[PDB]
Amino acid sequence: IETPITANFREGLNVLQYFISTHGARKGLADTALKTANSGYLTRRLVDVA
Amino acid sequence: IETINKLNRISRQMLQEMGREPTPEELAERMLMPEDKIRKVLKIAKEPISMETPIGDDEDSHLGDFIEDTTLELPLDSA
Amino acid sequence: VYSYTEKKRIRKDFGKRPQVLDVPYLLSIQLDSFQKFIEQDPEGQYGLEAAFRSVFPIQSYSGNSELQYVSYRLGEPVFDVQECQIRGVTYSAPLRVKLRLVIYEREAPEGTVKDIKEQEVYMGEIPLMTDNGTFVINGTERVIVSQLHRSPGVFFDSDKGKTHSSGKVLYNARIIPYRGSWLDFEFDPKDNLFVRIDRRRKLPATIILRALNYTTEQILDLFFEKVIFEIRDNKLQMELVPERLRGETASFDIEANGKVYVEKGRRITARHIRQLEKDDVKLIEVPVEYIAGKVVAKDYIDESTGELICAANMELSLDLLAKLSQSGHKRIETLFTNDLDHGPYISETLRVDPTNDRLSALVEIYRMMRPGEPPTREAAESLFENLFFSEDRYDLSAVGRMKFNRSLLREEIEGSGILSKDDIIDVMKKLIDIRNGKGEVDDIDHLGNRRIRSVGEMAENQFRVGLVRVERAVKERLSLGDLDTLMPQDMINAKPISAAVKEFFGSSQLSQFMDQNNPLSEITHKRRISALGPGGLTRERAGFEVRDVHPTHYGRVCPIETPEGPNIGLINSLSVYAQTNEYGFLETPYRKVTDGVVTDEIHYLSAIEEGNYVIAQANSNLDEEGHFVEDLVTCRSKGESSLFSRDQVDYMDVSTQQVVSVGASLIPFLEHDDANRALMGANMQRQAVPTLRADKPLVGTGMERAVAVDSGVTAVAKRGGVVQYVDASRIVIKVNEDEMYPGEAGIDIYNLTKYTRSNQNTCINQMPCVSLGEPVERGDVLADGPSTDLGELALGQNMRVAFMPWNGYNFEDSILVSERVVQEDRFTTIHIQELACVSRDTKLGPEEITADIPNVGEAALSKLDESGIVYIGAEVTGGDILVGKVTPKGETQLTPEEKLLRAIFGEKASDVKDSSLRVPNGVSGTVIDVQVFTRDGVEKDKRALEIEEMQLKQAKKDLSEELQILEAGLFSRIRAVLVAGGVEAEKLDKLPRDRWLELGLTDEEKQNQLEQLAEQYDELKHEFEKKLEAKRRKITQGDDLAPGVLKIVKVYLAVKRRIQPGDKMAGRHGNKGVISKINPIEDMPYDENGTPVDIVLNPLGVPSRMNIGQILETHLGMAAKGIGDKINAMLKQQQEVAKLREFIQRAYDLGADVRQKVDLSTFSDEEVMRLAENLRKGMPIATPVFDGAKEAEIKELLKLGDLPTSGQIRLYDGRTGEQFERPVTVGYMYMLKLNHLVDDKMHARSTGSYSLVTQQPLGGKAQFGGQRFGEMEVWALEAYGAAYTLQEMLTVKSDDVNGRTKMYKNIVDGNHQMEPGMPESFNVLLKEIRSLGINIELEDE
RNA sequence: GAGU
Repeated sequence: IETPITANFREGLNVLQYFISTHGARKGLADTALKTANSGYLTRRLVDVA
Repeated sequence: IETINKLNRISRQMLQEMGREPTPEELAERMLMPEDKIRKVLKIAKEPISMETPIGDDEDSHLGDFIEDTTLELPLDSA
Repeated sequence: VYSYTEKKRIRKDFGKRPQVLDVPYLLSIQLDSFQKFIEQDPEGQYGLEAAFRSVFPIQSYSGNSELQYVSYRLGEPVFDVQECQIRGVTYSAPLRVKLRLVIYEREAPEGTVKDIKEQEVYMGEIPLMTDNGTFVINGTERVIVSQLHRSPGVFFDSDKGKTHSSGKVLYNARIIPYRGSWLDFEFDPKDNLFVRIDRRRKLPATIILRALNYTTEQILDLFFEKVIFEIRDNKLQMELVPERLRGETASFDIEANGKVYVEKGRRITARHIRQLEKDDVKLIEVPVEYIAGKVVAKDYIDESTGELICAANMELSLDLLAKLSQSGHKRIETLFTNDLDHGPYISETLRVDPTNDRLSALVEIYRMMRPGEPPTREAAESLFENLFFSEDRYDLSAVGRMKFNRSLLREEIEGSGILSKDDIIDVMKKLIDIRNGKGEVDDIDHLGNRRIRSVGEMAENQFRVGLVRVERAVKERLSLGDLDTLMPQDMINAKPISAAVKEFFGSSQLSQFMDQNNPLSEITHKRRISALGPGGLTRERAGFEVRDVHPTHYGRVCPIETPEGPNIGLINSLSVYAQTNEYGFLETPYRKVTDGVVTDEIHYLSAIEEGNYVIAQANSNLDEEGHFVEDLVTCRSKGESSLFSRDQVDYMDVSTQQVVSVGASLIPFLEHDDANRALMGANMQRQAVPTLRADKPLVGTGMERAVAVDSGVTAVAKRGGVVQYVDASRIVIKVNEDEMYPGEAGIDIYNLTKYTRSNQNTCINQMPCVSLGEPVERGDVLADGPSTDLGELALGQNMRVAFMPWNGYNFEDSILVSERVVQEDRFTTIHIQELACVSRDTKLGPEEITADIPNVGEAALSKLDESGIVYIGAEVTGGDILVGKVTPKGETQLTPEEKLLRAIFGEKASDVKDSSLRVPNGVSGTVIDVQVFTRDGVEKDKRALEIEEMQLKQAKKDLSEELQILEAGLFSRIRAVLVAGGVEAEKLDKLPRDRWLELGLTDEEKQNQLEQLAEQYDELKHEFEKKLEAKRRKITQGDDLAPGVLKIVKVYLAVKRRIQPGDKMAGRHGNKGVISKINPIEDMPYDENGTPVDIVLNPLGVPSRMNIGQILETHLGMAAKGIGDKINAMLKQQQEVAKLREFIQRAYDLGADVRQKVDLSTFSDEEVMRLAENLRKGMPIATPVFDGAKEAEIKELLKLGDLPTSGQIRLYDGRTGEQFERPVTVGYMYMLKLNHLVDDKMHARSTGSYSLVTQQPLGGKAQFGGQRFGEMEVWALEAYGAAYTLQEMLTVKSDDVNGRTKMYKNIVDGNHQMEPGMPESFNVLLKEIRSLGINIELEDE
C-alpha cells in the first residue's frame, strides 16, 4: 500500500489504519497454520528416507 | 418381523391422537399384549450400529477407540 | 438527567463523538428470523406459508382428486422450557393443519361437488426458540449459527495465468441456482467456448443452444452482427457503416464516391471515419481479394438445380464466389469477424461441434450425463428439460434472480424460477463481452455476492425438503386407494417432517452447544457467522480466496474476531451496528450529508450500495451542526480511501464501534494493541469464568451496559414502579398506574434463579440488585446474572499489578500472585458438575438401586439413606460412593486354590458387581441437588417417593403465593377505584375481602373497571386450579426412559474450586499466563504507603507481543482507584455533602475534550451520598474503542489521584527491605480466570482399561487413557541410542499382554528385567493382510 | 477450543 502508517501504538491508530493492518495479520496467522503442514510432511519424508 | 411392522404403523396414529408419544402402557393397551413383551420387542428392535461409526464429529474416533475388554482380568488381579 | 440505576452508578465516558444511533438489539438476527418461520402472515411468503404453497395444493396424477391446504395452528407447546431441560427433551410445539380432500367425477364433466371431506391433521412437532434466542435440544442449550454462502446468480471469473506457458487469459461464467444442477461456460486455450453441465465434461456451448431450439443461422444472428454484400456486374460492394472500420490498416485502394479515401497500407484514423459518415456511404468498391478468407452466414441454395453450395458457417474461397453470383442471389451475408471487438468465437465453436440438430445435441447431452445409457428420444428430451426448466428441481429464487438480473442490467427484480432462454443466451453474451473487454470480472468474495442465512430461512429450507418427501408419499397414495371412503388424516404421517427438522436442529454443523462461559460468550456465539454448512466450504475447500480480509468487511464483519488455526478466516462475528437486509445481504447504517452540512438521517446500505457513495469516517472532525471542520476531509469512495472536499461528501460513519464486533468492542485500548494480540484478546474474553464475587471492570467502554442488557440472563423491569417485595428468590414489583393495564392487575413478579448448571459446568446464579421500596424505572436492572454488576458487565476482577521481573517466577509470561487473592476468595469458581446413575436391565437380571453394598467400608455406607441415595448437602470426595447400585453377577470359575479357602473361612459369595455410583478422580465438592426419575413399570423408590412428595408441596406453596400476590394487586386496585367516587374506608376495610363481587356504586367508568377486575378473580381461580393440575399430571407420571433402562438418578455436585498454580489467567489484551507460585503476602513488594501488591507480571511479555494497551489500562486503572482512594477517605472523614459533590463533579468534567457532561447540581442529597458510596471502590471510566482517552488526559487524572503522572512508583521488596533501584509501573488491571482449570488438565495412568482390537491403552481422562507416544517421540528415542526404552513403549507399555503383566510382577519383585513379547497390533496387521489374500510369512532362521 |  502507498500510504503507510505514520502513527505508533503509543498514539493509537484509528479505524482506517488498524483495519489496514488486519489483512497482513490474518494472512500471517493463516500461514502459520496451513503452510506449516507442508513442512511437517516434508520432514517426515526425509525421516523415512534416512 | 411382522410384530415390529404393527408397532410402527400404530405409532403414527397414536402420536397424532395424543399430540405426543406412546407410553408402553398405553401402547400395550391398544395391542392387548403384555407390557413386558412390548418392551422386549422395543429393545430387540435396535439395528446394528457400526463399530466403525465416526463417534468423533471431528473425524477423531472410530467407535472402537472407546471399547475396552472386560474379559481381561486386570494385571492387578492377575498378580 | 438519568435513571435510578445510572444515578447510582455513573461510569465516566471519554467519548469524543456523540453516538447518534443507539446500539441495535444484538440478538435481533436470531429473534426476528425464527419469528419469520412461524409468523402467521397469510399473504407473506415466509416459512410455513412459502413451503406449503410451493408444492400445494397437491393435484392427483389421475387428475380426478385433489388435496387442499387451508391454514395451520401452532398448539401451545406441551413441554415448558424448564420441563424439557429436566427430562432431556427437545422443546417443541405441535403444528396442526386444516386440510380438505376434494373429489371430482369421471363421466360427468368434472363436477366438483362429488365428495368433500375436511379436517385438522397433526403435521408434527416444531422445535421452538427461547426468549434468549436459543434452543432446548435433548435438554441442552443450543444455538443455530448464521451461515454465509455464495449467493445464487451469475459469477464471471477469470483464471489469471493458471495453466500454460502462455498463461492464457481464460474466462468463465458460473451459473448458480438456489436449487438445481450447475452451469459452467469456460474458455479452451484456442478460445473455443466449452460447457460443463453440472460442471461435468467440456462440450461445445453451441450444443446447448441447439438443444434450446436454435438453428445455426439463428445463433449467428443473436451473436454476430451481419454485413451486407452485393454483387453487381463483375465487381463487389458492401453495405458498410462508417464506424465499422475503426482502427484498421488498409489492404486495398478504397475508392468511395469519386476520390481515393484510404491509401493502401495507411492506418485508418478517426478523421477518415467521420468524413465518410457525413458523405453518406452505402456501397464501396472492393477486390475479390478481400472476401477469400471471410465467412458465409446463411445457407444460400442454388435455386436452379436446388443444390447447396455455401453452408452455415463456411470459409470463403475464390471459386465458390463465382458459384454464388451464378446461383443468382443479388444479396450475400458474409460475416463480421475482425477480432478486436467481435472475434472468431461462435464461429469456432460451431466447427468443433460436429453435432447438428436439436436431437443430436440432446443425445450428446444425455450421453455426457449418463454415458452408456441408450439414447431413447423422450429420455434425452426429458433430461435436458428437467435439468434447467423443471419448476420443482430448479428454483433460482428471488435471491438468485435479483442478483442475476442486477449483473445483466435488468430493471426487473423478481423472476420466474425456471431458466428462461433469454437469460441463458444473455449469459454467454456477457461472458463473450468480457472476452472482448466489455464486462468486469466479479469477485466471489464481494459481500454483495455472499448471502447470510439466518434461522427462519434455514428452517424453511429443510422444512421444505420434508414436504418434498411428503409429496412422493401423499401424491402416490392419492391414486391407488378408493377415493370416496378415504379421509385426509389417513394419508399424512408426521414422522419424516419431525425427522428432517430434528436432523437440522441436532445433527447439523451450524447447530452447536451455546458457549455460556459468560454472557459475552453466548452473545458473541449467537451472532457469529460461518462459511461452512450445506452449500458451503470445508477446511480443505477453503483457500486464501475467502479467508483473507476484504475491504467490504468494513462495518459489517469484524475483521478481528476469529478462531485461530484451521477455522480461521471461516468463522467471523457480526459487527456491532450491522444487520441483514431484505435479501440476507450485509448492511451498515450511515449518516446522510446534504450539501456540506451533516444531516441527522440514518440509512442502511448494502455492500453494493456502499461502493457508490463517498463516506467520511466517524473520526473526521465535525463543525457543530454544520459542516466539516477541514477544507480537505478524510473519506472513502468506491472502496478506496483518501482526501475529499466538503461538497463532494455524501455520507458518514455513525460511530467507530460499527467497525468491530461485540467481543472486540469491549476491549478498552484496542487502539494501542496489535491485531494478533487483539485476536487472542477477544478469544480469551470468551473463556472467562464468573467468580464467587462479581467486580465491575475499572476500565470499560460504555458498551458494558449494553452487552449485559442484551445477554438477557439478567432480569429487567418491564414496567417500572415501586418494589413491593424483595427476596433472594422472588422480586415483586408494584407498577405505576402509568403502565398499568385496566384489564389485569398491576403486580409484576420476577422469580429469580439461583445456582443452575451451565453447559460448561459453570455457575449461573442471579443476585437481586435493588432494595425493597425502591422506586425504579422501565428497563432498570432488577437482578444481575453471573458476571454482571449493577447494569455492567463484570467479566472478572481487577488487581494491582506491578510490571517487573521476579526471580524467574514470572519467566515467560508466567504469573506471580498473592495469597491475598485466595484470602479474599477472588477467582474462586463455582462448578456445578453433573453425574448420572443408570439402573439398566440386563437379561442377567434387572439392576437395582439399594443401600446394599457387598464388601464396602461402612464409612461409605454411613452417608447413604435407606434407598441408597446420598444425603442432601453432604460434602464428599473422589472415589466416595454417591448412589448405590447392584448388578447381576455369575461366578463359578473356582480355580483349585480358591475353592480351598472358600471352604475354610466361609465368606459365602453373594453374586453382585460394584455398580454403585462413584465420584470422579481428585474432585471434591458439595451435593447441591438431586433428581430422581423412575420408569413407569417398576414401583416407586423410597427416596423417589419422598422427594416427589417434596416437589409436590413445593408446587402447592408456590402456586398459592402466586395467586395471592396477584390477588393482592387486584384487591388493592379495587379500593383505589371504589374510594375515588364512593367515599367509604370505614365500612370496607373491616368487611371481608372476597365479599366485594356483590358490590355496586355509580355507573360509568367506575363500574366498568370494577367488572374487569372481578372477572380477573374468576379467571385467576380457574386458571390456577388447573395450573396446579398440570404440574400434578407431570410429577405423577412415571418418567419416560430409553429402552433397557429401569431407572435413573441425576446428581449435582457443587465444587468450590480454589485457584492454584497451573490455572490459566489473562487480560483483555492477549497477555496470558499460568500461575507459577503463590507467594505469602510478605514476599510481595509493597508501597511506601504499605499497600502490598497483588500480581507481578513480567514486563518482557510486552514489547515483542506489541500490545501496549494493557499499559494504558494499568495507568488509567491506578488513577481510577486513585479516585476511589480519595473518595473513600472523604467518606471515612464524613464531611459535608457540598464538598464531596464538588470533588466528584470536577472529576467527571476532567477532560477539556469530553463529550459526556454530568453537571451534578440538581441531584438530591440521598442520591449524592449514595453515589459516593458506590464510587468509594474506585471510579469506573469509559474509554470507547478508537474514540478513547488520550494519554495527556490520563496524566491529568493521575494528578487528581495525587499519584505520579508517569504511573511508576518506587517499591520496597518485602523479603529484604531493599528498594528496587528504580520505579515500576503499578496499577489496576482487569484479570480473568479461564475455563481452563489445571484440575481437569491433570491426568495420569499406570494400568487401566485397554483397547478392543489393538489391545492398546485407551484415550482420554474419560477412559483412564494413556498418552500416545507417537512417531515423533519414536524419532527422539532413535536419535539417542535408546533401544530398550523404545521397546518398552512398543511392547510392555502397550499391546504385549504377557510382557506387560510379567514386567509388572518383575518390577514389584525388584528385577526390572524386560523379557519382551509380540505386540498385538502386529498380529492385527498379519491377519488383515491375509484377509486381502496376501501371504505374509515370518521366516525362521 | 488449547498451544508450539
